[PDB]
Amino acid sequence: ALLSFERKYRVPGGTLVGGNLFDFWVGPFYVGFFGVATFFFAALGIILIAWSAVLQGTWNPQLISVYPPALEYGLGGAPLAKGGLWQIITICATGAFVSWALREVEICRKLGIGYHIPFAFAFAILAYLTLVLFRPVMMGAWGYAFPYGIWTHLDWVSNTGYTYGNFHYNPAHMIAISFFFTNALALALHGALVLSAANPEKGKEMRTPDHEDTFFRDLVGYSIGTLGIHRLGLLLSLSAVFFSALCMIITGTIWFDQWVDWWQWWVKLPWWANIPGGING
Amino acid sequence: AEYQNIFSQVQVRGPADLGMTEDVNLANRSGVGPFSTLLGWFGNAQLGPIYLGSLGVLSLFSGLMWFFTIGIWFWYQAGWNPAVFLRDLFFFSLEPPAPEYGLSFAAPLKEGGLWLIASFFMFVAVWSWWGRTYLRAQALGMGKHTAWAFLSAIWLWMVLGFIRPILMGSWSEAVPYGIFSHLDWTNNFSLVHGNLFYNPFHGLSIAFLYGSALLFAMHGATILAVSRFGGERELEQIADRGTAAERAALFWRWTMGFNATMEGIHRWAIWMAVLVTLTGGIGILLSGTVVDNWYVWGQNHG
Amino acid sequence: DLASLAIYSFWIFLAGLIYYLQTENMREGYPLENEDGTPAANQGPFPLPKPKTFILPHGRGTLTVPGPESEDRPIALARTAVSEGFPHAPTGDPMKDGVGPASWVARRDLPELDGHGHNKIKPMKAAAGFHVSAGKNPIGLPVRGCDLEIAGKVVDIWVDIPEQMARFLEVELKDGSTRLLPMQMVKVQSNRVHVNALSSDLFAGIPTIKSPTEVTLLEEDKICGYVAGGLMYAAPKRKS
Ligand code: BCL
Ligand code: BCL
Ligand code: BCL
Ligand code: BCL
Ligand SMILES: CC[C@H]1c2cc3[nH]c4c(c3C)C(=O)[C@H](C(=O)OC)c4c3nc(cc4[nH]c(cc(n2)[C@@H]1C)c(C(C)=O)c4C)[C@@H](C)[C@@H]3CCC(=O)OC/C=C(\C)CCC[C@H](C)CCC[C@H](C)CCCC(C)C
Ligand SMILES: CC[C@H]1c2cc3[nH]c4c(c3C)C(=O)[C@H](C(=O)OC)c4c3nc(cc4[nH]c(cc(n2)[C@@H]1C)c(C(C)=O)c4C)[C@@H](C)[C@@H]3CCC(=O)OC/C=C(\C)CCC[C@H](C)CCC[C@H](C)CCCC(C)C
Ligand SMILES: COC(C)(C)C/C=C/C(C)=C/C=C/C(C)=C/C=C/C(C)=C/C=C\C=C(C)\C=C\C=C(/C)CC/C=C(\C)CCC=C(C)C
Ligand SMILES: CCCCCCCCCCCC[N+](C)(C)[O-]
Ligand SMILES: CCCCCCCCCCCC[N+](C)(C)[O-]
Ligand SMILES: CCCCCCCCCCCC[N+](C)(C)[O-]
Ligand SMILES: CCCCCCCCCCCC[N+](C)(C)[O-]
Ligand SMILES: [Fe+3]
Repeated sequence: ALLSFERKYRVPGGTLVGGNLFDFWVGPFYVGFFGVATFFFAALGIILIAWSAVLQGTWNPQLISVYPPALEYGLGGAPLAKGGLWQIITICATGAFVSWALREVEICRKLGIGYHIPFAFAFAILAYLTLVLFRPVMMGAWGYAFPYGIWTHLDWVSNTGYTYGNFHYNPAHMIAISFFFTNALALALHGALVLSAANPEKGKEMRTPDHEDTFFRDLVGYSIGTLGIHRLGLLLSLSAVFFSALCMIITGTIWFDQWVDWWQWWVKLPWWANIPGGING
Repeated sequence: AEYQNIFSQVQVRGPADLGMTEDVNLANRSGVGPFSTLLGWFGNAQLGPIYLGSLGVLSLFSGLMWFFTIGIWFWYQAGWNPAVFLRDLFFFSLEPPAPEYGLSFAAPLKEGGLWLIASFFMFVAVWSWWGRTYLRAQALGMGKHTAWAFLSAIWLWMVLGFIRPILMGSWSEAVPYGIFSHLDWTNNFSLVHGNLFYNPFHGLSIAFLYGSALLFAMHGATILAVSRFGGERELEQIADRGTAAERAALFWRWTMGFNATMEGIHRWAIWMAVLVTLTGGIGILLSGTVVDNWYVWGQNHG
Repeated sequence: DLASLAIYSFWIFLAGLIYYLQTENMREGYPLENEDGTPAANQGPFPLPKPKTFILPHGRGTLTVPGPESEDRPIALARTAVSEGFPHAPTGDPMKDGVGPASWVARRDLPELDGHGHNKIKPMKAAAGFHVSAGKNPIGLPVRGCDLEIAGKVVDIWVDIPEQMARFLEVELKDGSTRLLPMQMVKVQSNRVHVNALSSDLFAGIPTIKSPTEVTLLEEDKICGYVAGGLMYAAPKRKS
């Protein structure tokens, strides 16, 4: 049940709540109060979802979907059959994600590391909450949230998108994308570099972080370095998600027309607005 | 408060690092360029040297040749007026030849020829850049991972512009050179193909792209969390595991019940990313060639 | 048809890739063990990969993983329960004993070397033409612990030559001897360096280095471990 170097770290302490009560593992998993919290919220989330399936008629996870309350409900509560379960499951979901994060913080404390991980996760949780809590509330109804089902959530995406034309024109959505693509470029390169040094040509000796800078400088004129690249991946990722949140929190709220049209501010600026020729003259 | 190691507090500079020399022809490295205090808060402050060479000179010349072919066409679309040029910069587009010209080069400079010229240039630019990715590694005696992984990105690019238009018997299936036009091409491609959300490869691509963000968020954060035990120093933690590698492995196994090595996290990393464009280019290449409607295909899968 | 053959091929490919990735990530820490160091019964469904061997640069030998796992060091902890899965209480001072968040590993007692086989890390005085280029130069600043008491004075920055980077602050104590403190665990301020992990009285306890112009990987581990463990193990002394 333990990695060969593990026991020296399995010492008491680091917990935020209930002191020694839940300070222990089950197999490889640390528990803690937040272990108990996430399990409770998770189980109740899944039982509500399982019960929701029965009301729908399927047990096929490719067909099961839980829809928010219809928009007439506004921000009120709904009947379980028609948005209630979702409303409760969302509370169990948020419960389980946030308990998972504070559990990670407890893991951090015991291990004496920085809290960067739970911090990072908090951004994912914030993107989730934007879609199901902040935007729906600013919009006056839970109906605007996405439904919990494998394909039906993709529907909500396509539908939500094409409410505003080609969503490509949302400018925050362009920033987010660029960060997602850039992150993935950076992930490929970073993996491949370290691997290319740890796994040199047959018979040769492992290279060195000097080789890693040398290679990249040779190649593009700059090397960010090994602290840098991990600051970078973290930043690209969190930015990608920061801007995903941003590009939906404004959609439906401050902007609700066709996004292509937002770009008219630019084309119509009075110093070139009426000049003939080009695509807009 | 407690320092997080997202920015450096103190910067330190020595003599310019001109770098290692293994089989590298030094006659072709530039000199070091300026140092940047700004960059030094985050990564390295040194710029250069770059290794120009024949493939460097080759790629860069074509790169620019491609970029000016499009920009000349834009300037022309602006009727030579720089007001209009700034103004409509994303509405301009260098569009491939019409369907009627198939895979020929029969068509005027305007109306397709300029697109082809610019594409040819892009082709030599990228492939030569690719070879430079391999050769630079070999010179230092390092692995060809960067080249194998860059190839996966090349795949998707090749598929969109070259393999798929060839397999559909026409260049007009290829992507135009414009900021807004190429987004329109994207949206139109999905509409004309039954909605790509129904392409299983397209969804796989998304899981890897979302997963790339998840993973690099995870990894970077983890390495910053264990930077107080020398974590960034990953190649020495491979050669000689330290408590940084152990604390990291155990954060994750106590969190989700399994973990990685300081070497193997980078195999997860390179693969997660590389499978974005891999699966992605399959999905595109199959579209209009084998499957005309992803919805339809989904219904039976035949 | 071709497309549905392609998707079926892929899920098979991906199962093999996950298999490969998980065995690759089993070249450290396996086999799994019980709390008394013996081989555990269930090891999971993945086997151990065939060994691979890194050739280390500077005559510094080879690493074959997997291989004989062994802490090569005493571990001062006792069980607190009659069954698995519970915490193991330090038997002495966990800071001194090097357990818990004060843990260190028995790395090679030699300094990490650079690409030319020169010591990668040096005090700035031995580091040819290296100077602070931006930020507050900490050299000369008094060091405060979390008990808001001064533990010493900064006397130098220990730098990474290849990566041009401050790695440690070397610190002179009331008795003239010095210690390294990791840069990552200090706050450089206009008029002071502040260290929350540790209280003034715990600075003497920081593990020393055998030689004044190099640090070994074993010593780095002992130092970083120690000062990190103070976040848990000084706590009653910390105050604000
Ligand atoms: C994948 C399916 C579509 C597609 C869908 C989308 C969508 C959707 C979006 C983009 C976006 C971008 N796309 Mg596109 N994109 C495709 C293929 C390409 C190719 C190519 C040669 O195959 C290129 C060069 C680009 C280029 C770009 C950039 C303009 C922009 C940010 C990319 C990025 O982060 O790069 C990674 C980071 C790097 C540092 C690499 C270099 C980045 C620069 C900017 C490259 C392009 C600059 C170009 C040569 C010159 C621009 C003109 C001047 C500004 C005047 N795309 C295919 C055809 N692309 C985003 C955008 O903001 O559009 C307006 C966006 O929202
Ligand atoms: C027709 C559709 C429209 C469109 C409409 C929309 C809409 C609508 C949305 C996006 C959003 C996004 N789009 Mg757009 N988009 C289009 C075309 C594109 C293209 C493209 C190539 O053309 C790209 C690259 C993108 C890119 C993106 C991303 C920037 C962003 C999604 C990531 C995200 O939010 O993560 C954030 C991550 C999360 C929310 C994950 C949360 C994870 C939680 C915290 C943990 C879960 C635990 C869970 C229970 C699992 C348990 C595991 C157990 C072990 C089992 N779009 C087209 C034109 N797009 C979305 C966005 O920005 O949302 C904020 C959004 O809402
Ligand atoms: C981000 C913007 C949109 C959105 C747009 C899209 C688009 C577009 C696509 C997906 C796709 C997926 N999305 Mg989605 N998706 C959104 C929000 C979510 C949330 C959430 C709680 O916020 C979850 C859990 C998911 C989950 C999923 C997966 C079922 C599938 C592959 C994703 C993946 O690997 O991601 C990255 C994460 C990992 C690699 C780690 C593991 C994640 C696992 C697989 C999550 C499984 C969840 C499970 C099936 C359902 C809950 C289980 C409970 C215990 C009951 N999405 C928001 C609303 N999503 C793709 C698909 O291919 O088919 C539907 C796809 O094309
Ligand atoms: C309305 C639009 C359609 C749609 C249409 C398409 C189409 C069409 C395509 C994608 C593709 C992708 N889409 Mg989709 N997509 C939609 C909805 C989504 C949503 C969402 C939230 O709804 C998401 C998250 C995505 C996500 C994705 C990605 C997983 C995938 C692109 C991977 C990548 O990195 O490409 C970017 C990477 C590259 C383009 C490779 C570039 C490498 C080259 C060699 C480098 C060029 C350098 C050049 C010389 C310039 C030099 C610059 C200077 C040096 C700086 N789509 C909707 C349903 N999508 C692509 C794919 O693979 O689909 C299966 C694709 O073709
Ligand atoms: C901020 C940048 C990126 C990021 C970071 C990130 N994610 C993280 C972390 C971090 C740093 C963790 O530490 C944590 C982890 O353990 O990772 C392995 C996590 C995590 N990210 C996860 C998934 C995930 N992350 C995503 C995204 C991202 N995560 C970003 C791209 C996505 C996307 C893109 O869609 C997904 C699907 C999990 C693997 C893990 C968190 C596990 C967790 O929260 O467990 C507690 C809850 C349960 C075990 C299940 C209970 C669920 C509910 C009660 C019921 C189900 C409701 C749900 C809404 C239904 C979903 C239906 C869908 C089909 C729509
Ligand atoms: C696995 C998929 C991911 C991936 C991986 C990947 N990409 C890679 C690699 C890898 C492993 C490389 O090794 C290679 C590289 O060099 O990285 C640094 C590369 C690369 N990925 C690149 C871009 C790129 N990657 C993308 C995507 C992705 N790459 C995926 C997410 C995208 C997207 C999303 O569109 C882009 C745009 C390039 C930076 C680089 C390959 C460079 C190349 O082939 O260049 C040809 C050279 C030229 C064209 C010369 C420059 C031309 C410029 C247009 C001129 C400069 C413009 C300037 C604004 C004007 C100057 C005026 C003058 C008068 C001075
Ligand atoms: C002159 O003006 C100044 C100085 C101001 C410069 C300004 C220039 C400007 C404004 C440049 C603008 C450039 C833009 C907007 C570029 C954007 C391009 C985009 C978004 C491209 C996106 C995707 C391209 C793809 C997918 C192309 C793939 C191409 C191939 C795989 C190559 C295909 C090759 C072919 C068809 C040729 C084969 C023929 C032979 C004979 C081998
Ligand atoms: C609300 C979404 C429902 C969650 C269902 C969880 C079970 C996941 C099984 C996915 C496998 C699909 N299938 C049936 C083809 O094997
Ligand atoms: C190397 C990383 C492995 C992670 C793979 C994640 C699997 C996600 C499944 C996506 C579902 C695809 N789809 C739409 C065809 O069903
Ligand atoms: C990629 C889709 C799969 C979703 C992840 C669900 C299971 C992963 C967790 C396995 C950990 C179990 N254990 C005992 C090995 O720790
Ligand atoms: C694609 C997400 C990752 C899922 C694949 C990993 C499965 C769990 C690994 C089990 C090995 C852990 N253990 C405890 C047996 O050593
Ligand atoms: Fe790394």
